[PDB]
Order: sequence, then C-alpha cells, then structure tokens
Amino acid sequence: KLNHAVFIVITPSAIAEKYKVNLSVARAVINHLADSQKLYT
Amino acid sequence: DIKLFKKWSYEEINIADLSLVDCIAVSQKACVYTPHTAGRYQKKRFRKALCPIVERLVNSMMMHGRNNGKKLKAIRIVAYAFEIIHLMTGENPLQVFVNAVQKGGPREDSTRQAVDVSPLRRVNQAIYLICTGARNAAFRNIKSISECLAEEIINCANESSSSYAIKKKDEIERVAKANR
Amino acid sequence: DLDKLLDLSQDELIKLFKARQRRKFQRGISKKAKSLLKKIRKSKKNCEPGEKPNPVPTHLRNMTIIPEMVGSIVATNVEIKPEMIGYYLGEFSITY
Amino acid sequence: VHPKKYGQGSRQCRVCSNKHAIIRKYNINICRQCFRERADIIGFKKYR
Amino acid sequence: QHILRILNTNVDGKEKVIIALTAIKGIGKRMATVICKQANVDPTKRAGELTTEEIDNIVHIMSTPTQFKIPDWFLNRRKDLKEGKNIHVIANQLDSYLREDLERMKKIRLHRGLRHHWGLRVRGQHTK
Amino acid sequence: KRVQTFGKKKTAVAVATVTNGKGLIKLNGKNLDLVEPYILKTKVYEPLWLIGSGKLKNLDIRIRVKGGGQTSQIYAIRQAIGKGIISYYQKYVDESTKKELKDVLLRYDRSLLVGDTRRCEPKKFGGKGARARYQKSY
Amino acid sequence: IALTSKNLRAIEKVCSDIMKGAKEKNLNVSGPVRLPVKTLRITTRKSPCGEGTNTWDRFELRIYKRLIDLYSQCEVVTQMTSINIDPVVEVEVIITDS
Amino acid sequence: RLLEPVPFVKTNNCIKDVDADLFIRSYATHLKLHNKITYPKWCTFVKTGKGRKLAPLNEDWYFIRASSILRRLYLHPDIGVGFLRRQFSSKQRRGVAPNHTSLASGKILRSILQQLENLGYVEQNPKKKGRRLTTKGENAINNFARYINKKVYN
RNA sequence: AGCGGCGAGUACACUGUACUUGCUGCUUCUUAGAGGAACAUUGUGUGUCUAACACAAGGAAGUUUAAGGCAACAACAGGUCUGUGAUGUCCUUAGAUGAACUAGGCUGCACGCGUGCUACACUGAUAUAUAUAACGAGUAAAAUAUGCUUGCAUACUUUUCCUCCGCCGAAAGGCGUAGGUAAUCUUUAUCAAUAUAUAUCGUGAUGGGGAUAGAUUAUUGCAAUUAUUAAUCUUGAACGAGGAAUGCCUAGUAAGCAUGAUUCAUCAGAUUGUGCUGACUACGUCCCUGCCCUUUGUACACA
Repeated sequence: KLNHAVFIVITPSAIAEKYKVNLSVARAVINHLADSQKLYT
Repeated sequence: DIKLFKKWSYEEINIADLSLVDCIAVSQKACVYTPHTAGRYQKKRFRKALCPIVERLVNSMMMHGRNNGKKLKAIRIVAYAFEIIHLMTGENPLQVFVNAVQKGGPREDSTRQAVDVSPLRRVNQAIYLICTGARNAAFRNIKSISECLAEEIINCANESSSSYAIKKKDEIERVAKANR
Repeated sequence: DLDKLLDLSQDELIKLFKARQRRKFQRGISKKAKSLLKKIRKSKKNCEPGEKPNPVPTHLRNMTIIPEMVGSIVATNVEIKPEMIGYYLGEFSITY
Repeated sequence: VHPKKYGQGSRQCRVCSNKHAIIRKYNINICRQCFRERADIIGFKKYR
Repeated sequence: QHILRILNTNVDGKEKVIIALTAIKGIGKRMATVICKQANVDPTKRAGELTTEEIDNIVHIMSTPTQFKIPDWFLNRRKDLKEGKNIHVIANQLDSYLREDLERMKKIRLHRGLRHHWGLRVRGQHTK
Repeated sequence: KRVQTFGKKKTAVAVATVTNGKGLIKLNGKNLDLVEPYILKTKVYEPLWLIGSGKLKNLDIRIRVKGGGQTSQIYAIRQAIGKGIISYYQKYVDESTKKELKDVLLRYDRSLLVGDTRRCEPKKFGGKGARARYQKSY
Repeated sequence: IALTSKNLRAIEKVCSDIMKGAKEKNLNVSGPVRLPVKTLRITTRKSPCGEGTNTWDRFELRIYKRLIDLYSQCEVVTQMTSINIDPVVEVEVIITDS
Repeated sequence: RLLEPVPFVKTNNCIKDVDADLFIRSYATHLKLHNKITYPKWCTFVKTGKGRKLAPLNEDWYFIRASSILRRLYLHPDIGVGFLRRQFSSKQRRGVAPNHTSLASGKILRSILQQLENLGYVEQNPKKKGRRLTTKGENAINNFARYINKKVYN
C-alpha cells in the first residue's frame, strides 16, 4: 500500500530510495532543485 | 568507438572463470548501441553464445502472461535498469552485470547422480533465475520491476541473500550433498 | 398521458417511439399489417368494453403494437401497454 | 411464393442444384463438391 | 490536508485531484470528466489541496445538468421513454432510480424480463 | 557526373544518385537525422567513419527511400551508397583509393557490400501458425 | 495493341510474331511492355463428407499481359495478327502517331 | 540532447528538414501566444477517437491535432478526410470480442480543416484534389521553419 | 514504373535544394520473357579410402539454398446412397416422402470436453506522432413522369462493387459527385498492430481488467421480438500465474500482434492466406508413447 508523501545526486531512483516518496513527487522535487525518463547530465 | 546507449563501451572487464568469457562473448563484432539486432542463432552451436549477454536478457526477461511478446519495452527496461545500477552502485553497470551472470549460475545439478553444468547452461540458468526473480519481484512487491532489477542484480553480484537466483542455486547445489 | 397518444399522428408518435420501430414503419408496413389493423378495429368496435378483446388468428411475431389498439389478449397473457408497445409481440413457447 | 433477389435462395450450384457449399469466388457459381472434380478442366492447376 | 470523507468515497487524497472526483462514481471516466470540466478544476495539483468550495460547486454542477451545455446523448438513460427525458442520478439516488427502472419491468414481464428473472443473461451467457 | 545506384535488402529498396556538388545528401525531403532511430543513424554513420567526411565533402548523394521496414531502409541505403561511391570512384574520381575503399568496407564486414536473403515463408496448413497445429483431443 | 492469355508460351510465340513484320515494314513502332503476372488462387476442402481429417487444396492461374504500339495501318496490322493468332489469346488494337 | 553532429552539407530550405513533433510543439507554443484560432468550445465533450474510450486529458489535444494535421498537409499536398481518419486510426477493444483497428472521428478533423481554411493557411482546388498550401502559407511556414532551425542551432 | 534534362519558378545558399508544369536523351532502378548460377565447390580432415561424413573459404545461395504437391502394394466391412438425373434393392405420392407459404429449432442449459475469444498490470493502465510492407478484393433493379384513385399499369439514364472527395450527424450513418471491369480509382511516395519520445499514473482488487445491466440511435434484410450489427452513459464476477490431468511446437519459425480472403444482404468468437517484433536451449535419446528391421517363443490367425 501507499504511505509515501511529498513532504520532507538528484537521480529519481536514488532520491526515491533516500526519501521514500512517490515517483511523481520525486520528479517534482527533482524539478524543485534543478529549476519518458531522460539521459542523465 | 561505439557507445552502449551512448554511454558504455565496456573497455575493462573482470576475469571471472575465463570460461564464461567465451559464452558471454563481449567483443567489437557484438558491440551495439542497443540490443534487438537482427542476430540469428538457428544454424550452429556458437552464435547463440556469440549473441551479447545484453541481448540475452532483453529477450529472456520478456515472458509473463500477457506481457509476452513485448521486446521494445524490454530494451526500454534494460536501458533504464542500467541507469539505476551505476547510480545506486559506484561500479560499471555492465561490469556488475558480468559479475552477476558469472556468480549466478549453478555449478552443478543432479537432474538424474550429480552432474556438472556446461558454461552454456551456466549462463542460461543464471539468466533464467534472475529473470524469474524479476517476475516475482515485480508481482505483489509494491516496488516497480525496474528498482526490483536494480536490487536483484546487486543482490546476486555481491552475494546478498535477497536474490532469488542465489537461493535457488543453493537449493540446486544442495541436491548434490544428498546424491553425490 | 394516454389520450394525446391515442389521438396523436403517427409522424410524431414514432418520434415518441424508438428508432427500431421508426425504421420499420418508414420503410414498410406490408399488406398483412393493414389487413390485421382494419380487422382488429372491427373487433374492437364490435366487442363490449366489459371484457378484453379476443386474440388474433394466424399468429406472427412481427405485428408492432401501436398504443391505439390496447386491450387485446393473444392466441402469452401479458397485456400490451403504453410502456410495452415498442417491444414487438413475442409471447411464444419456451416451455420449461 | 416469396421470391427476392437476395440471400442464399436467389442463387445455387448450377449442376447439383443445391444451395449448400456454393462458392462464388470470381462469380464461379458452383458448389465445392462438383467443383473439386472440375478444377483441372476449368484451369485450376493445383500447384503449391 | 488529505483524507476527506463525503457521501461517495474520496479516500484517494494522495491520488490525483481530478481522480478525487472521478473515482466517486462513473468509473467510465466520462460523466465524472464532464462534471470535472464543468466544475473547472485543474489536474496538476493533487486531491490533498482540494476545497469544499469546489465540492459545493460540484454539488451545484450535478443538479440536473441538462440545464448545463451537455448534449442529450452523452447523458445516461437519455430517453427512458415517458412524458419527459430523464438523467443520470449518481450513487444512492442512482441505485434508487434504477430500482424504479427494474421494478417497472415487472408489468412488462415479457420474455426478456422473465429470463433475467429466472437467472439467464439477456443475451445468453451461453453455458452450452 | 551522375550515377544512379540501388540497394535491395529485406523489404526496403533504397535508391540513390551520386552527383557532382559539395556533399549535399537528402533522404526524401528529410536528412539523415529525422528518420527517428539514432541507433540506426550511427549504423549508417559507420561507413562515414570508415571512409571519411572529407571525401563526402566533394560529391552529392541524393537518396529516395520508400516502403519497407525501418531496419531494411537503413540496410538498403548503406549498400546503395556504397555501390554509388564505388561507381564514382570507378568512373570519375579515383581508382587506387577505390581499391582500398573496398578493402576497408570489407574489413568492417561483408554485410555492408551485400546483405542477406533471409525472408519469410508461406505459412503452412494445420492451424494459425506456419508450423503449429490445432490442439488435439482424445 | 495488348495481348491476354494464361500460358506464357502462347504469348511468347505470338509476341515473337509481332516485331518481325515491323522490322520488315520499317514502321514507327513503340517499344514493348512487360507487366507483372497476375495470380488467381482459391482454396477448397477435399473430402466430400465431413468425416476424417480436414484437408484442402490450393489452385493457381498465371495471367500474362503485354502492351505494344504501332504507327501502322489498322487494317493491315489487324490482318497480320489474325493470320497468326490463337483463339486462346486475346488482342486489342490501338495506334500511335510519333 | 536531441541534437547530433552534422558533417554533411544541409539545405535548411523548408520545414521537412527540421524535427516534426518538437516543431509542432513549438508551433503550438506560438499558437498560444498569437491565438488566431479558438479552442474550440465544442471539442471538450466528445472523445478524440472512437476506440480511444478515454478523454484526452491535455487541455491541448485540439491544439496539437491542428499542428499535426498541418504537418500532414505540408508533407502531402493531396489528402482528404478519409486520409486523416486513417492517419489517426486507433485500436478499439470490444470487451469479450477481439481488438480491431478503427479510424478516428470525422467531425473533429472536419472542423480543424474548416478552421484552417478560415485561417487561409490552406485552400482547396479541383486539380490536386487534396489540401494544398497557398504560396503565402509556404513563405510563412518556411520562415517559421528557419526561425525554428536557428533558435535551436544557435 | 521512372530516371533525368530544361521551362518558369515559390524560400535558402552563392563564383544545388523541399513544393510545383510538360515532354523527350535513357531502362540496373518499379518489372518479368528468357536462361544462367549451387555442382561435397576449392583446399585442410574422418571413413574399409568405397558408400558417406568435417572445417575453413568464395559466394545472396553449402542442413538436397530452404518452405510448399504429387503417395506404390494391400487393407478398413472407416465416412458419405443427405452431392449429384452416380447407383442396386426395398419403401412412398393427393391426407406426398414434390413445391410454396405462416410461425417456430438446432442461440434453449446442472453440467463435461474440446477449438477458441477477454484479465490478472508498471516487462504495465493512458495521450500525442513520425518510419511503416505483402498476399490482397473489387460494377434481371432504382428513381422520375402520366393515367386511374400513397397503391396499380405504361414510358425514359442506370442505382444494384469498391468507393475517393466536399458536406451533414459525437457516432453509427445520410447526401451529391471524381475514378476504375482495374500495376491506372480505394491505393500504394503507402493500408493494421506490437511502436515511437516525452508527457497523466507509478502495482495501493488500483484508475488495472472486463463476466453484467436498462436506456436507445443509424445501417443490413419485407420482417432484428430471441436485446442480428452498431455509437454513448450507467456495470465492476472471477483474476495474486494457477487440482488430478493434458495439447502443440526447432527459424524471420513458437508466441505476441494485428490483417487479407472464404462462407456474405447483416453478422468471426470459424476456416484458409500475409505481414511486423525477430525469444529461452538441442549438430542429440530410446525413458514414455508409437512405428521399422533381425532373431526367438507361441496352444494367437476374429490375429
């Protein structure tokens, strides 16, 4: 079941492992810091 | 020269047992940007082993029920998976890949009385066992199959009990302790 | 509810109806249908209102019910109704 | 009668005079039964 | 923030803001979606920052939406042949009005009603 | 001057014409970049690394590519351009470097100069598959 | 001037018949046309009754067309065809000018 | 990322030389800014495709459909409603019966083409029976293509 | 089917290009008339040096280059006299066992077995589009006018195939026309799906998935009730990869995915073809099953 939340290496997978979040909000936080899947910089 | 997914060229590999090397067959002729070339295997005994191990997974993890017969998405999942391997771990994705395929094969199995495994089936059962770890680690596991892969290849390559393939290898070796 | 339907022309009565009857009526009525109507009207005028009209011989499954001939029983005792007309006849042997 | 120019009744095989298993491929208007023995003379060369 | 309980289930707070109003009923994602667009609610946010104001806007939206711009066919049970033209009546009232519909076929009691009564598919489930 | 060359491999047949110019290459109205697969774009790029863009910088190779599979288009076009450059070296520009040109293509592989004749077959009677039968009961 | 048949040798002989008269008469004659053959195929079950294994047979008819043109007199070409054509072969006539 | 090195001689004389989906995305971007066209208020209640069975959920389905139809115009100067329907064909699942490919909905493309005719970017004519760009349309879309080319090149 | 070439260019390069008009310098290109080429082929090997078999190689073509059909002798008391004016014998015709017409049935169902059709998802649920091929297949009636009083009779084109287009209708579908008896019109400088790259979701019986509904709208046929077919809204069974059992299958094939054709007025969930993606492993065995040969034992010969 789902218990992760948007509340609180910008890699989606690594940050999701580090913070236990949904993948949509994980890419949200990726956008929050930087500003289907992409090749990495 | 070439670049696997515009990233990798696997210019350094591990020794392993030096026997699985000919089976894994990483070389320039088999070098390719993405798997799913027009490679053919239906003539002799080598070219199935000639085919790159990357293709040997992009064509072997594919089976699950309806999910059968979708291979472009198999290249998709392997492309993403290689991302996550080198991201969650500091080693080359293909290097830890070779490590996993080397140390994920059963060294023996009775199968009617124990009998050693040829390197072909050593690679074969390694691939099969990791892919059937992937399926039941994608079913009823909360996490997605991509992160399941990122967990299982490291689990099998570093000798971590979480990999299904290593547990099955131990079970398959255990039959020797009763027969041979 | 019912008198307007009784007196209403076929052209808008069929707009009240559904397109399955609409296509049928606009495409053909056939001679047997008109014979049956001109005979059931005779039976309706002759028979008393104290009892239901008699059934129709030479049974068939494609006599559309138009709500101006309500009352009859059939030669299967489900009486035709204003909510029932747009359903054809049926009423057959599915003996169980 | 109840004749019309429609359905399986308006046409039938031209030798057996039956409406069953009639093939009209290229309007051949024949049944599979008698056709299977007229195939060579008509020109149908069983090849591959 | 999240978890609001209303007449229909809205546990999908961690889920999407539009699905907060599309999972309440009409799983077909069409009646729910037309109600959503008539309520003018963006999908980028999530259901955890929804307003009772928007909910009230919806409880005014679904009130006989024939008055709204929606066409005749899209709305469920378009004709339901009678003196008027009836409507989709969602959730408990949906069950009540389709209960009216299922009782009204008792007078019909034709082949199709008798069959669905005796337990046979109206088209035949073909247990043959 | 002008030579017209063909490439037949799998479904797709590529047609090209090597012409005088500066290196203008055209794929329908598209270029060698918008076909979609950057994976096969570099497959076609391989000869240009084998030979060099400097020599391509003095001749125009128009291309029309039409019909067939995505793999077959690229595999036909590589053979068509190879035949075109070979014909131009034979006819107009230079022969001695053509000798080595064939050698450096063939060193990479024989697949470029000539492709494969693998093709599908008439499916056989018995079931949906060519070689698969309907499930049998006893 | 186009020809129709099904067995290729007929069209081959009646086509070899064509250009010899043109060469003899030095006419303004257009070049030949070599169309892809048409194949007509049908499938039908063996076994008149339903018993036994279901088995079918496939058929084939090869159909052969070519087209010519000549700036030659219509009556003379019609006769020089009718002299040496087979009823099993069908011909149509049309003319050119230049 | 979408760029790769170009050592061969280019022309950049038209729009077919440049990307397609990103070009129509940038065309939709310019289309939001200039807004010569409507949404319209009619597309929001009917699904794009018969076999789509879903709402588009983009608030831009019409906006990118017009862009794509313009790209198809540019490619093929002879197309019709049947052509666009086939170009937009999609699968349809019939429940217990098998999937089947079926075309799109005609009216959405008909409205898009009538809006294009009002915009004057395209026109009709008996000869070349399909949709053919005007010369003004050619110059506008070509300068658009050159602008698009340069804004990503430099 | 083109290739050009120049005839004017629509926009750019600078000392040709995408979109267009028209014909003719020319036919490897789009193609078929024709034959050729593949022959243990050359050498390095196994084999009584015989039959045969191996590697490497050129070559598109080395397992007969693969895949397609033809099936001897003898038999079955296999199926069919419901295919035939193929047919013996027996049997019957005005109260038919001939024909037609009305309605009905094989769609009805505790169940069981096949052939199959649709999920159990994130290797996926979803929206946009580029790069998409082939076998394909396609022409005794409308309506109008008059007379009698919508229906009958008589007169004039050809509607009676696929359809392209431009319109109308969410759609189904409806309207008027271009083409074509057909490498010419659907369509083919291109017809489906598994796609695609980024976007909503990110395995929470979930939004997956659809057994299940009434309400109807248009077509098909004179007739759709037994919801033929079909557009929308409502539906929310089982389903966590599977009882004992059991089927098929070694290369562009299995499988997935579609799709052509037949039966067709309307209807694949049937049958026969075609294409895309080109999977896991076998240069094998007689363990099961079932054949072939030799010897052997038989009291079996209906074996």
